[PDB]
Amino acid sequence: ELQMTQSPASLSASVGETVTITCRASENIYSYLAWYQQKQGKSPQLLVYNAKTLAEGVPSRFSGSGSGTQFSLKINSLQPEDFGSYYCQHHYGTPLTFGAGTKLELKRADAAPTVSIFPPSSEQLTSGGASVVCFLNNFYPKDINVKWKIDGSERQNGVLNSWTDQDSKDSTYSMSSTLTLTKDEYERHNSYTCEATHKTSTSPIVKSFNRNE
Amino acid sequence: QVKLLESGPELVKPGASVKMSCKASGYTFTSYVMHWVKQKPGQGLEWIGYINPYNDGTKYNEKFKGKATLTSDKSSSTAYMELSSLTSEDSAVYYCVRGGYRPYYAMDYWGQGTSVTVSSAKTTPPSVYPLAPSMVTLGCLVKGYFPEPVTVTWNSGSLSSGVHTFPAVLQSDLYTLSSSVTVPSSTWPSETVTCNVAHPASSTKVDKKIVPR
Repeated sequence: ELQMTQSPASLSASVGETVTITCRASENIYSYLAWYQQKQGKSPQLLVYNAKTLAEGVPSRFSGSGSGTQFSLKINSLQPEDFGSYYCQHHYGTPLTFGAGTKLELKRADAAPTVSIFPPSSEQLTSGGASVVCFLNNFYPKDINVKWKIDGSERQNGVLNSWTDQDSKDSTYSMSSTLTLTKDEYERHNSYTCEATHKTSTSPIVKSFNRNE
Repeated sequence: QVKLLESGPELVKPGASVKMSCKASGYTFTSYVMHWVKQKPGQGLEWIGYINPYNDGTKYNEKFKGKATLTSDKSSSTAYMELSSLTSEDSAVYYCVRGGYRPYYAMDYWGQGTSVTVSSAKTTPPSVYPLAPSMVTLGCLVKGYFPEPVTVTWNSGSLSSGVHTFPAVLQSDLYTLSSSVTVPSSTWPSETVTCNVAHPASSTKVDKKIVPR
């Protein structure tokens, strides 16, 4: 079939900065390429069709170019609203194939997390389970490691982790880390330790509590 | 205004089938083709095929041939897509999209999309457990619900700023998610803090007050 290779997958940049997204067709598609923008949780929006014509409303800072097999989308002087994802698509003939997509994110300075640890809730305890939660809030970049420790021994089993999308106000990320045990296993120990390792420091930020306090 | 209106979310068992709808208004339904696009969570856009409402003609993406059937009803300005022998890999948001009218048909109008979860897992409400310890970070833990999504607020949107509501993770065929709220130390617990959790599939609304232990 027809193949569209879009690059890159992810890209980061600052406001006022100019970036370029590339799209390659595996066959001469004359000039029948379109671009779309889609933000977290919204439906996609047409930006450019016929390879370089802007849709109505589309800011002038956006700019399509190319022919045959080589296409690119230039966004000049990025603005806050511009951050989100982009897709190319061949649009006059079947198959109307989409590129894989480019995610475009905002740059800011490295930022240490605000870490919080929470003990299993008594209500959860009556249900037979015990979840220890620990929030690592507003940090940059996205890469971070969390290590769980019970009476000072690492623990990997029963750890679920979840990261938010880029924050739209301050550009940080937030991760949530959950260690799940039963009320028994849990009741059988005292020290519960959340350790956060991040390029922002050499010492992991340790947060802890003692079950009997 | 041209407007496309899609059917509400679906929870189907594997091996079964689903049929979705797209009501079109604000233009001559028969004059523009109707495309269908698949998007799995966190993933790209994928073209399925399209129906021409005027002559009932269809063109499909090879891959969805004999997975998706497209139809339309002239009298009621309505477009339909049925998906058969449903597998987990069919769990995805599905869009209907109007086809341009040029010259070269650029996809211009997207509906809100229809979410389909293909699971044997069954509708289940969440348990909502509190998370208590110049700022304080409180939490709320939403455990063991199905399917997605759930909505969280704090104080019915009184507290909008300083909230992190993390993406759900599949915890043993059921979903788990958490939510954090940061507020001024002096305000709590004098001012009450409450997480309002809603799980529309189960028509359940939950309201935990965060009690200082």
